[PDB]
Amino acid sequence: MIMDKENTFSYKQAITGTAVSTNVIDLGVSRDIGKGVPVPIIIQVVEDFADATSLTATLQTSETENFSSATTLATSGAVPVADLTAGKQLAVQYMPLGTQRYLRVNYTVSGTATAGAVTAGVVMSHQQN
Amino acid sequence: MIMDKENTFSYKQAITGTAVSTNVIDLGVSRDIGKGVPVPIIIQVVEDFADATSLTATLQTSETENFSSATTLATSGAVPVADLTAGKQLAVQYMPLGTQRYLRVNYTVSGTATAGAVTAGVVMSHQQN
Amino acid sequence: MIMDKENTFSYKQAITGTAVSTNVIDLGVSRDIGKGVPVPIIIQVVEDFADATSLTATLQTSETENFSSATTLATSGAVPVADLTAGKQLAVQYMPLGTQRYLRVNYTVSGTATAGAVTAGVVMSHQQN
Amino acid sequence: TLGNTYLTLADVQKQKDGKGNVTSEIIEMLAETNPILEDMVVMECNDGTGHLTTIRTGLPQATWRRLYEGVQPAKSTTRQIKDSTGTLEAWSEVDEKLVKLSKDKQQLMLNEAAAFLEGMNQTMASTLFYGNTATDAVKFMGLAPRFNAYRAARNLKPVDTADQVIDAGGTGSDLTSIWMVVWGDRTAHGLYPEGTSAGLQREYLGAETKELGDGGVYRVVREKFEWDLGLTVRDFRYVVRIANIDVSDLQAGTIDIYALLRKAYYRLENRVITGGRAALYCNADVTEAMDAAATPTSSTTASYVRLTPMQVDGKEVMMYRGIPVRECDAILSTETAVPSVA
Amino acid sequence: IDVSDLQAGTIDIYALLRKAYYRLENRVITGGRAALYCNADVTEAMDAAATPTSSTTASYVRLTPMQVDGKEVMMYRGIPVRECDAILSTETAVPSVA
Amino acid sequence: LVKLSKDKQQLMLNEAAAFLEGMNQTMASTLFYGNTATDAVKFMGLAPR
Amino acid sequence: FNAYRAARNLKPVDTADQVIDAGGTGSDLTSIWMVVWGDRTAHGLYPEG
Repeated sequence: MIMDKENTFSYKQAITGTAVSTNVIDLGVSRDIGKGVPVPIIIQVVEDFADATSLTATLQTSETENFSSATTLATSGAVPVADLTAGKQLAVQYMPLGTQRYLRVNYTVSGTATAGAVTAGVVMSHQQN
Repeated sequence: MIMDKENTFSYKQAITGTAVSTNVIDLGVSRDIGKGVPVPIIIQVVEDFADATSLTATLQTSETENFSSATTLATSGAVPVADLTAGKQLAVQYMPLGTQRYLRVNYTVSGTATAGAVTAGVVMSHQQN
Repeated sequence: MIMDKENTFSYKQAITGTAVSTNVIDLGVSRDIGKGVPVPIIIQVVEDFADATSLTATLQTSETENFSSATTLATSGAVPVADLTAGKQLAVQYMPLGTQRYLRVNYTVSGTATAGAVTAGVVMSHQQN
Repeated sequence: TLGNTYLTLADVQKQKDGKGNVTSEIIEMLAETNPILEDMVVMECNDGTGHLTTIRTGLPQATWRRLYEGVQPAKSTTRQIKDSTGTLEAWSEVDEKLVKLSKDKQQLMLNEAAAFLEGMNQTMASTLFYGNTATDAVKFMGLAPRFNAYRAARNLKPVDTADQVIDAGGTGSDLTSIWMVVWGDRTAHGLYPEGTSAGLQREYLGAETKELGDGGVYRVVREKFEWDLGLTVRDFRYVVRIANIDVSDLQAGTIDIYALLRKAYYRLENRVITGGRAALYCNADVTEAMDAAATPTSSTTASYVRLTPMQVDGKEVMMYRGIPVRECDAILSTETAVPSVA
Repeated sequence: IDVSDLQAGTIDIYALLRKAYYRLENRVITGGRAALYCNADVTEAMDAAATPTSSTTASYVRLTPMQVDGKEVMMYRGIPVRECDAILSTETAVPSVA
Repeated sequence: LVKLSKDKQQLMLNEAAAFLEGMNQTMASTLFYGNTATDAVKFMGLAPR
Repeated sequence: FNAYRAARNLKPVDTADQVIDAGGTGSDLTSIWMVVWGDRTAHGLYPEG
């Protein structure tokens, strides 16, 4: 993979607590980029989770820097910690449709965590097996 | 109209009080810049003032970086809050004689101003209506 | 240098006490000299001064013949007595902006001087040492 | 955050066909037409502080001489105004690997260069029509800032520029304007400072070595795009604009276009003598309405024009009164109120 | 001639011009050379009445396409129209007589 | 002063043109309002009659 | 194109910005078309091969 810096939501972000993503990719124009030729994305969990219980991994999109009202484009559900190992993908392969203005990832966690990290972001080409 | 970054005493600088300039200019050896061919200057006001009473446009110069000793070269008097609108110059169009080593602009105000901006600095070509 | 007796705010005028310059110019209409070609003038002290504390050479203007309305266009500041010698220019070396129909040159001195003379008016060139 | 500054990878993926090659044919869908920058005359300032205009502000009115009277000699007063040029430029910054993995460099440069050319043209036309340097100190004075004030009465001779603007009763954020400029050596023209060159200058800097603040030397490629010009409206007798043209009207029959256009034509005090080429620029809403009131069909209580078969649809709006009507997209149907000088 | 009401078209110009041409009862028996003078407002209204677009309140000039432009006025039945800026737009109203 | 202008002809032409325009404007405007009643120093105009 | 911009904006050209409506709202409705038949305008794709 040749995943790069700019269009990347989080780089090895712990989000051990109930945090959110840091690099909110913002686009001035509502391109809704998923249309036509696809764009691969990952929300692959990069390092294991110790004492969490659920890792709802929404892909909230909104129309303001601060996500006053956000819209969900991909939610992984209440994934139990038994699967939050390295390489555990948490959404669809390619870019979804409906990216209105802004894009930030939520990390609602049931309870806190003592370990856990992710590398959500856009990738030039997926890695499989 | 052409301007510079260094030969620029202010750029939309806030005057919300009795503030002074920001980019004090140096000229190496002391020298006198008012001699010889004229060098223009623009003290145009931007962001129309709201609640001031008088804007003192002193043009203090010094021989030391810190303006412990200052030498007034020009002034505009107690120009009222009325007028002081956009495109209002407030000093001599060119550099007065007696530029010791450095130059700056003073912005004494008889009260508080809730708005106001200035663009003091040398301009390659003055813009006459 | 050439002097233009017609435009000559003062010619070796004595500066004892505070008064206004002898000649009050009248440019026909409300035209502004400032904008356009730099029209040079010299409010220069021609004879040295005396125990007077300070001098405040001012350039008032007004549309009316008599200056019942004060509209400052320039100021020398509170120049000290010690540097008040011959050939020292006091104020703006060129026209300020906003020149109305009539231009006086006020000579406000801190106290009274037992000597001191000043000439003021348009020229065709300068000396500049 | 961000993601909007440099040419990211998602955009490069979007700029290629399914065969894996960069797209040669890109639908613009945002280009605009602005022939103001095409028909405008421009020449080097070639002078000192700036371009110089000499305006007369006094006449030596003669005296009714009684016999044995001394007539006092009089003088002719003059007023001088100078106008300055402005400069802007934009830059393209792309990673070299972003280029190499796209299998095609020249195509990506062509795409980005075309986009930058269109962007600069649009920006320049916008500033020409609205160069409000009153609050900028850059973006040289255009045309709207000079005439952003109208005088309701007393508009007999061009004492000021407030007599060169015609109120049309508009209100709200749906106002517009029509400019009738005259380009000529003395009327008005464009301007660029000496030493530079006319038109947009573009330079291909090749591969760069972008150095980061915190020790980073990733290699980028850049292209230079430079274009500078300035304006000089010598006479405010050569430019007339209509303010407060409410687009809530002008789509229905409430404001007659040709009435205002004739009123302004006669306000153009210097068409009586040929100074130079003339023009009347619109925003394609005015021209639409103008063909709506010059080839009328079922119009509202108006339009004395009488039609014939084969001429019921409309033909064109090319020329107003011999003045060519060049359609400039820079003009906006939102301009805020131009107030009435008291 | 009220310019404020001249722009509105309330006061006819071609009618009063006909009256004046008739009032000047001599040129139809020859003489010198005639000339007519008018401020910008007068000529503008006469060009408007010549080529109306929304002069409204009835008119009997009918235009074709490519003709709505409006040509400048040049004659008044053989009397060259000259643009004399001397005529002001604010002067005495020649008070009611008799 | 005329000699210092370095042209001595363009300046004089400018002043002459201004004076011509002033005179023409004065009698043209008093050709239509030159009332001897209001000021008995100028020839009678067209309006006062 | 089955959506029209009610209060049209001047040139933010969207698919809803190219449909003019007048009346309808019955069972007699119909439409008129303006298609530019050119390469980079609109054309008929036959699938590859």
